[PDB]
Amino acid sequence: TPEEKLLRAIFGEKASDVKDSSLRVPNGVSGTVIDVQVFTRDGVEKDKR
Amino acid sequence: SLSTEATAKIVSEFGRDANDTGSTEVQVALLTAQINHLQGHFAEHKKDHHSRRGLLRMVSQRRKLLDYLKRKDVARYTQLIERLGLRR
Amino acid sequence: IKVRENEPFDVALRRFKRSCEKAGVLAEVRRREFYEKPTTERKRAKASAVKRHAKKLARENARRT
Amino acid sequence: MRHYEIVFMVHPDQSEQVPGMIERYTAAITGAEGKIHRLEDWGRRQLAYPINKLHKAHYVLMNVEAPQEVIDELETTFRFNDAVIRSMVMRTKHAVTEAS
Amino acid sequence: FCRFTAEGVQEIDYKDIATLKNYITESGKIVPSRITGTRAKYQRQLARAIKRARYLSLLPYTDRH
Amino acid sequence: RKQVSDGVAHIHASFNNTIVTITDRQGNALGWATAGGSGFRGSRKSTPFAAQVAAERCADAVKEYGIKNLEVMVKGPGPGRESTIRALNAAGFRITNITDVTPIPHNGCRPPKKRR
RNA sequence: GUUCCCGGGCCUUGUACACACCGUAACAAGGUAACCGUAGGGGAACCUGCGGUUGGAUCACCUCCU
RNA sequence: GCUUGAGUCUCGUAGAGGGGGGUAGAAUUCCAGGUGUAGCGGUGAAAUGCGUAGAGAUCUGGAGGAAUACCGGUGGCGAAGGCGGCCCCCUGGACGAAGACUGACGCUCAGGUGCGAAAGCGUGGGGAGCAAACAGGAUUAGAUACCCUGGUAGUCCACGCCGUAAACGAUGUCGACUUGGAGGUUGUGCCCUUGAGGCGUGGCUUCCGGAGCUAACGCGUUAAGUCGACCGCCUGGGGAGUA
Repeated sequence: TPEEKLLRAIFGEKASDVKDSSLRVPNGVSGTVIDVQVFTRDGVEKDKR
Repeated sequence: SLSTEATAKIVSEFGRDANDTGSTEVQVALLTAQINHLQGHFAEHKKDHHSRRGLLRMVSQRRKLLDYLKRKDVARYTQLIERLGLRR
Repeated sequence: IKVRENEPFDVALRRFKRSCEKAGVLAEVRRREFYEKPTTERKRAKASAVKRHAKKLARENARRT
Repeated sequence: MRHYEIVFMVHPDQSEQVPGMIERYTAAITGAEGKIHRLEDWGRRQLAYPINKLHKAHYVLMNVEAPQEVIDELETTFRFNDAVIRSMVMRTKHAVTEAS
Repeated sequence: FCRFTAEGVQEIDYKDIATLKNYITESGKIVPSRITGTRAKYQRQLARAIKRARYLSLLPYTDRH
Repeated sequence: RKQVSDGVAHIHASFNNTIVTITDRQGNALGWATAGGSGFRGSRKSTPFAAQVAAERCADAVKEYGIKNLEVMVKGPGPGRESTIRALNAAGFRITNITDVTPIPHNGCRPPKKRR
């Protein structure tokens, strides 16, 4: 909206653009995460984990 | 803005409680305490055409407060002028 | 202040300079001070600044033209 | 007694001997009522405008709890030290801990 | 309307200037309390802190002298 | 001469005069051009067309020096500031960057006075 | 085609005018807005500097971003 | 004797509020040095002045002097006047949640006392910019008048004197009462401040309106509406707010 295009170009580069659309725990399950299989970008590493 | 751990000592002396600073004998003393730390400014700086309105204000308030205690309780007033020495 | 742009110009591009002040401080430090002046003219300016909003309130209720 | 936020800076030249100079100032506080809250070391980061010639100074923040009459004379020292060029002392309020 | 003055409480500091870039322009010009959706209190306190950031060489005056 | 590539053209437009002074980054001036030194005496100096003739008198007197990637350091948003920077970008110059280096005063001293 | 030029009408702004537009300082923005306070000066109105206020006038056009 | 009046404390905030001193940076007048040109400046126009004794212009170093663009908001402080960088110390006034009290300690005025922008002057210093008296060139029949270049007084720091105003939101002051909206500025209490808020309460200020007043415009919880308390002023203009 026009009342958030102006406020958008002030409070940073990414104010109200990036949202939270994460991968969530499947609805209806109660378990325990044991191992994490990660694949870093082919060429550039991740951050720390 | 005032010296709290000196004035709280005063309400401790004059007051029969710690919350009782509504009695004439205690309030005029807290007013004189203000004047005791006010001398420090009317000795220096010289150009206080603004701070002058504070002098005349608190002195007026004080002159008439001790002017009523005088007209009602000469027991507390003579004890007050003999307890703080706010006469001279 | 400083515009550059490596190649896609074919123009000078001094649009942020004007978008900065340009005449903003030119009109304020070029002639005599006269401390009170702006205050009075911002007066007529402010009343006419509320007037267009008064025109916004003058277009919403009727205008059955 | 009072919460202070002494934020001073030095030139990169004295940046290799200022750690010793921080021990200089914090010596006083320690033996005369004091405890530090946030000693920050940023490094020789980019300055704004060149200080008469060279840019990029060494930032050192203290933000220590100290007495008012000591910091009075302590800022006098900042005023005439060759490491510290510019400083800034604060009033009371809250004590910091992160700022990063 | 923004998710920053909905989590912004009690005097924004003068140390790291990354968010001060979000109130000033890339010229050295400050935005008024009306453009930025921020009560005068805040846009003004940020401002005073910035003048002190000039006495500390965090931000310069205008871009170039 | 000078072996300069960075021709710093200081374009200063007062009110009724466009005086451009090409120099070096060090200050070694090369010469100048003006809306009043080419003629146009009167409200004619007030026109950017005279400032256009100005940017041309400044476009020359540099063919012995050799400015190519020049810097346009503007101050004085009077008669010029428009058809002067544009005249240089039309005189065959590859301006690396047009600079508006204005060390504006906080109005410390008291300035002159005009139209009353 | 109404932006040039002569005359006309409507709406509108403005007036200490309605007996009705030796020097112009106020009344249209009188083409230099006004008045009070203070010092000084010049045949003289008034002017110059400093502080304040509204018992002042248009915010209409010409170039750029949606 | 008792409390809705006045007032203070415990617990806090904000501020062109004042005061003494010190400091940062830009611009300007000017000085030294390298480069370099014949114009700069000004106005409707011309001109005084400067210029090969090299001005204006550019970069570096720098000493006096006064003042704070952008943050700036019919916004904030105050009895009023008046007042815009930052720091250290001093400090008056205004306001609020929850309690504790003497118990009307409240309001105002002739004589009286204090503040008093700016200006005049005395005195120890000062003079960048502007600029009373005045000089040159023009508009002009004339210039001691719009303009430009110079320039004494003044402007500033500190102590005093005559003690003045459109010292005017022209609205005297303490206080109580009287359907709302757009707001702005500064705090606070309650609910999950999840959140950019909802419900009340005080200070200052602006616009449109009801009650009411009024010649009218309009003021309109900051009143010119309704009362009480205290003081000054007017009896047509001028003379004169003068000897």
